[PDB]
Amino acid sequence: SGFRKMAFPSGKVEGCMVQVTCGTTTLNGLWLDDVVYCPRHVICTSEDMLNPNYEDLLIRKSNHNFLVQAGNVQLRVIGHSMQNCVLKLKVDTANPKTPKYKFVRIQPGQTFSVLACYNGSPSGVYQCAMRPNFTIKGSFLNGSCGSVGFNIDYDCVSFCYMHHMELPTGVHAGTDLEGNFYGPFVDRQTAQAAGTDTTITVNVLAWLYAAVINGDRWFLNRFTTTLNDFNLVAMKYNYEPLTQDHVDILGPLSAQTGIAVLDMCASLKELLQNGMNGRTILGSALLEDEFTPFDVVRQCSGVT
Amino acid sequence: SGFRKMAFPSGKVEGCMVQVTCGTTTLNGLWLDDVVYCPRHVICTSEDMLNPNYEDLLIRKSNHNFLVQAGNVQLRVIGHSMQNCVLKLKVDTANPKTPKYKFVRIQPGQTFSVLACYNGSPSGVYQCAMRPNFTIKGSFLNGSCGSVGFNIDYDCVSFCYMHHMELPTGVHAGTDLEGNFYGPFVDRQTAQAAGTDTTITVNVLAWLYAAVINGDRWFLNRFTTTLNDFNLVAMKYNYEPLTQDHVDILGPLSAQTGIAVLDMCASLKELLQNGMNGRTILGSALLEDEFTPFDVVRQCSGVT
Ligand SMILES: COc1ccccc1OCCNC(=O)c1cc(=O)[nH]c2cc(F)ccc12
Ligand SMILES: COc1ccccc1OCCNC(=O)c1cc(=O)[nH]c2cc(F)ccc12
Repeated sequence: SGFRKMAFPSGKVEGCMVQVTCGTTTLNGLWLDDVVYCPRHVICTSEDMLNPNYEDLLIRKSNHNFLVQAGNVQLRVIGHSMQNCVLKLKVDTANPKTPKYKFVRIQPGQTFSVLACYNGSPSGVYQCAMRPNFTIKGSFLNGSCGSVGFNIDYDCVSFCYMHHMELPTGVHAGTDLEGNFYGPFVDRQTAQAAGTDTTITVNVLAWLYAAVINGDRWFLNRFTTTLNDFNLVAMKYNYEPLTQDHVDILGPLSAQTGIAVLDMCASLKELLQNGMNGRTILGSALLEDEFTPFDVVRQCSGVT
Repeated sequence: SGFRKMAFPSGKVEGCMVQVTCGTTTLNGLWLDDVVYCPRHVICTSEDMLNPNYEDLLIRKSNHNFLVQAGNVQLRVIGHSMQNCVLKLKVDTANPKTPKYKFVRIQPGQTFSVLACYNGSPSGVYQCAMRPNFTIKGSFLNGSCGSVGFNIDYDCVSFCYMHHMELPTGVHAGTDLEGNFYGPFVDRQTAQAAGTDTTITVNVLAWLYAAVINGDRWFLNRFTTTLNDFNLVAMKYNYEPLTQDHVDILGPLSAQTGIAVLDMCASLKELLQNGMNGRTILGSALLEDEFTPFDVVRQCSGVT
């Protein structure tokens, strides 16, 4: 029993973190096989970040300008290339600690663990969600760039995120491991609109199921609703519209608790309309949306 | 910017987790040097747990009865001993992955990361606090016993907790690494009163400083208070009394923000008396007490 914002064990990712320096800028890199991946803004200076011409800045750089250090050992750089907003530095040694891995592009609403790093050294690990507007509400300071987001299935690490920047609004933006930004963001020091965010409805419902499994059931009511009625409430409260695909993913949790998905929607509807009345659910005084149905089943079953 | 319930990177601890089986019971063990530490209830059967006579149960066991497996390799057990509520199984091989480590007994109110494990395999990592009543509000299922709590300073892992049980109330109890339980708990399947818990006042104030550092400042007011006045409010709301030692630990955060400790106490006083009025602080709709002043400075400075 109990429910926590649990991150994946970061061990397999820690063994991949390196420091990358180019000129005066130092950030984090990800060493997998004989390649080191890092944000391309490592080649910029303060005067450049306002509107950098990355093709031009990279042309002034040579392999010997990218200093890559894995703990205390120096890696020899034998190739460099820019793919989208990431740099790929080919090194002469394959990382002996490379786990089985995949590069995946996550969907908005999905979750992942972040291993915050500074100067190539892991500082901490936390779980978060990719917001519907493609931002992440992370915890990152100066030098955190290049820290990565990932999920772990059995022995395989799926890397889904690399950290690039903090928007003026204090929210975070980054890319997949092929250097494509999530959302409309560009790696430039400019005002960037993160559009309207919404609450991840399927995750809130999954968390309500987790609450019931753990004994918090005060919010369960005598009502039911329909997808149409519920979605009118979802619209009013800036919640993502619930689809039959979301109901289908909630199937196993509906089966485990015996609470029909639409009945749980009616509990959520009453909580949106009346609030919590000073009560809590799983130690929270608000509706939590950072746990997917998969996360709930994983935590409630003990998948290692 | 941003503030997250950040756990330490679990890598150094993952390399220590093993599976320990005795008879029909399997749980987790901690392999450090040539010793494996695990909860002594691994030697019990269902009929025993109601009131086990551990001295007697252990006498029926021999070294060859404790099956210890580190991933896929079997460890040879050459000695066994019970120290308080832990068993120490001496093995013939020192763990090659043993990090620099200490065994520490944490104080109530302090925090640590937990690496939840099942069958000797890490499933997830989360940060938590040792409650003032010596329980932890963890996330643990069947087979989680032997999972450990720890803090990391530089390259040194300080182990402070080993998981033993879930009380009928759904809260968690365990020992230090010398097998002494935190609190009045015994490793018996019986009703056990976890006394009155309180909110960790110094941690709430530390979290209010973290909020100010990150831009959430709506709760700052034109008032001040005294330790005496504040403690009358703390008493009424089941908060730990604030002492000059707590004020002293908040010194650096008071210096960084320029907000006097007693002025922050007056903000906390108004929040206790008026509530949040439907607002949030650092994404929370309640007063968070799982971040120490040390945690706040660490996260806000980037200590790796
Ligand atoms: C506006 O800056 C950039 C824009 C596009 C691309 C790159 C940009 O910065 C590169 C450096 N960034 C960091 O090291 C950084 C990341 C972060 O998430 N939080 C921070 C908090 C701080 F107080 C200071 C810095 C950071
Ligand atoms: C009452 O049990 C004991 C009492 C004293 C000592 C040991 C006791 O149990 C030993 C086994 N315990 C677990 O594996 C366990 C731990 C936990 O934190 N959550 C759980 C949730 C479950 F649904 C089932 C089991 C657990």
